[PDB]
Amino acid sequence: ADLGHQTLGSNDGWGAYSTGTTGGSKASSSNVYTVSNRNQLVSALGKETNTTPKIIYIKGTIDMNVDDNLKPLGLNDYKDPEYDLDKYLKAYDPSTWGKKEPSGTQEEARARSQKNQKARVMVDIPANTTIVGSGTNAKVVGGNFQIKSDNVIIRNIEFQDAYDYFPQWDPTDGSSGNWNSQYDNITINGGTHIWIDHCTFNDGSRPDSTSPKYYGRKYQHHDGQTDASNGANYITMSYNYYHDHDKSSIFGSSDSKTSDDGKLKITLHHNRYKNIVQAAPRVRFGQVHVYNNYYEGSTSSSSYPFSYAWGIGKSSKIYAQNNVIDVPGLSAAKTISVFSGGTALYDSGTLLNGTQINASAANGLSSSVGWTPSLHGSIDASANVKSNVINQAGAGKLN
Ligand SMILES: O=C(O)[C@H]1O[C@H](O[C@@H]2[C@H](O)[C@@H](O)[C@@H](O[C@@H]3[C@H](O)[C@@H](O)[C@@H](O)O[C@@H]3C(=O)O)O[C@@H]2C(=O)O)[C@H](O)[C@@H](O)[C@H]1O
Ligand SMILES: [Ca+2]
Ligand SMILES: [Ca+2]
Ligand SMILES: [Ca+2]
Repeated sequence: ADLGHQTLGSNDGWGAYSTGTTGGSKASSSNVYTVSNRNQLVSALGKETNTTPKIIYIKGTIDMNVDDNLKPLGLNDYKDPEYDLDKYLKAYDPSTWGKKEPSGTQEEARARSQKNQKARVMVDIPANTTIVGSGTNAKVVGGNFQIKSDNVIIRNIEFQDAYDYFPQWDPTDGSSGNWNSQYDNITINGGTHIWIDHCTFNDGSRPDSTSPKYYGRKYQHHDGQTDASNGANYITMSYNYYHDHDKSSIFGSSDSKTSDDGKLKITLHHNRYKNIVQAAPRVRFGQVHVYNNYYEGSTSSSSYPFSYAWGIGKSSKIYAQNNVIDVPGLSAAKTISVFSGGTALYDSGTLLNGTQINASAANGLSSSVGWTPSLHGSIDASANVKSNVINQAGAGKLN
């Protein structure tokens, strides 16, 4: 079968659980689309009621920041009449505003502006849908696919630059504050039975090295690459190439969201993370199988410096096997970041700079996460992960 009609293998990660992930493989003839612009993509997807099995082939580049006539849209097109970046910056400067939450005219105008862009860039994927790239050059630019539904396959697409014209300032996000933006390449918001395979995720033409710092903090226009939230469950992400991006994959969006416990069952395998800063993945609560992934970067990089690979967040249950991390000078301990509530990590065969390490022991974590994955394909020897992943991960490696 071609990529449009292929289903997730019956053993291929958490996505294969129960009813499995078949996406739109069973689509009848009038439910197979080929789309080459935003108008065509939106028409094909339809609304949440569009639950028939459907296949969507993406041909070439789909820019999501466009109007109904496909004319490109920018900051000034989206901007609320009351919003002004200079006045936003002056309103909320820590020096005069302090550390209280931005409120009042400029923040309300920014929030309205942000909703104006969201209306164009964010698109919901309905149940029983396969979206695949035709050829080696299928691209989604500026777009945020949201999956709240069940049974969705996304393959062979390069997602670039999910860009927010209206980052919000948070003075109490960390000790010196942070700017936060809204758009991921893919947001799994309570979505279930999902396969993301052979995709590429990057910051396109506008990497973070092109944004200034305001209040000493990067004016961050991006958010996640593949995020999973609000009871998202039964997901396989395989052979994807994540590169040149800050916060990659946050699974579980809140320590308060205790309903995520027993959910966020996600398998990550054969993914490449090159020049990714953090959250690869960052996990709260979930039983996440992480195997045969390759991580490569530099702590001294001026564009996207490596901070950590795995985020051991509150009640996380990461099961890691034969992953390979190549970050010069990095200690075994610093491969991961442990957050409050995170006490356990299973990792075997972890290679750091060619040397076998124990990331869990190096961080005083428990070695048991209370589960062992039964749904997985063949496990590569760590010795072969770098070659296999570089050669195979990402869009355009199949077509
Ligand atoms: O699903 C989301 O995108 C999620 O994003 C925010 O949260 C994440 C993370 O869950 C938060 O803990 C927070 O991260 C911390 C710092 O802000 C960040 O600079 C870095 O140091 O990591 C910290 C951490 O891992 O805890 O912010 C994250 C982010 O900016 O994406 C939203 O707060 C959350 O509501 C949700 O949208
Ligand atoms: Ca943040
Ligand atoms: Ca975020
Ligand atoms: Ca997000």
